[PDB]
Amino acid sequence: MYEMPKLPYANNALEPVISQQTIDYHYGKHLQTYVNNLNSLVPGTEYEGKTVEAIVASAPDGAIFNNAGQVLNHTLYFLQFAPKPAKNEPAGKLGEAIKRDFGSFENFKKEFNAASVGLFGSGWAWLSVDKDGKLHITKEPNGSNPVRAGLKPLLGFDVWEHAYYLDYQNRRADHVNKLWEIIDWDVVEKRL
Amino acid sequence: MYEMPKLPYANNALEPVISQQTIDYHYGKHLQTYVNNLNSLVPGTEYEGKTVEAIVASAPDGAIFNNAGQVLNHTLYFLQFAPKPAKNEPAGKLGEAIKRDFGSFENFKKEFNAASVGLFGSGWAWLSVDKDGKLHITKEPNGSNPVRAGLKPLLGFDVWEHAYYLDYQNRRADHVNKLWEIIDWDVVEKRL
Ligand SMILES: [Fe+3]
Ligand SMILES: [Fe+3]
Repeated sequence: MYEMPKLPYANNALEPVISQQTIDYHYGKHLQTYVNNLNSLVPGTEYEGKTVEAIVASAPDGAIFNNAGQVLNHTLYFLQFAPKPAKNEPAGKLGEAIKRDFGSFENFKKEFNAASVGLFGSGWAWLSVDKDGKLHITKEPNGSNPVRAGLKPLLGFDVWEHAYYLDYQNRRADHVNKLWEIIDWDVVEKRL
Repeated sequence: MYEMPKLPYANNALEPVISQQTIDYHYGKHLQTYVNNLNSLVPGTEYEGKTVEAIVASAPDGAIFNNAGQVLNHTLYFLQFAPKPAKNEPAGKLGEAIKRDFGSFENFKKEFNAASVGLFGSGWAWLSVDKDGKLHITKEPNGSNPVRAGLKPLLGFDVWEHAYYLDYQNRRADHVNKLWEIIDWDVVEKRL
């Protein structure tokens, strides 16, 4: 019932920022496994027939949450990138909210990089919006996603080692610095 | 105060099970960073003058515990391996305790592999002994180590992706299966 999300670009199209090798493993093996696992774990449970978002919003810690969170996180992650983005910062309401909540986009980038690099272990740095329009940076452990806390996820950096280890090894910060160049802000803006 | 532990073998000596590349990054970069961080974080705190082990036993969750736990974990990890072990299973008191508590060494291996593969995200599978001589398998998240719970750690498998990603990518189970052939049971026995 859960299917792989189609990439809007070729597996090597994010080069030189993310290698084809990383996309091949990260999308083709890790995300495939999360989808496979979710399909294996939901039969016989009331989570069968639920969207990944509904599961992430409701399930306690466990294998189903872990895999549904990872399916949601990776879907949002791969689909927020483009080979050659038209713009390299957000405009519109998101641009305005970033100014309001972080002072400037440049300062948001600093804070978001810091959260990404500071997360100990596996997880995700997320920029989300709450139901009243305020932005939040969160460190989501392991497979967690801000939907659990009732936030709407906008931009997610995967800092599981598999996201970067083939390209950057231990140098997480060097990886995170490069991601800005491939963010499709048109997609991110429309998550508000 | 905190120094890198001397490796008892050359960086390529665990080949073909663990590559030189993995030792170069895992020991030379990851463990170096954890030791560096502990040296940066501990001066001027209640932890100054304490051994790594004492810190792991006493510190609450936070950056000091994360780094001290990882120093302890990795120290025990590297020192429990040898290029060409004389035997491939424990004898003596350890051998007897494994039979007692797990039925056989083969069943211990099955349970330990299962704990290793089942740990979601970053962490460690640990075999430890309690005050009564009973053995336990624990899944320690992130930088945790059984010393916190007053258990004495005997054998630890690192299932952070950096431990295996360069050699096995996503195939953690295939990595864990190979570790058994480089365990130095002479060292592990003397931990009991
Ligand atoms: Fe990932
Ligand atoms: Fe490690």
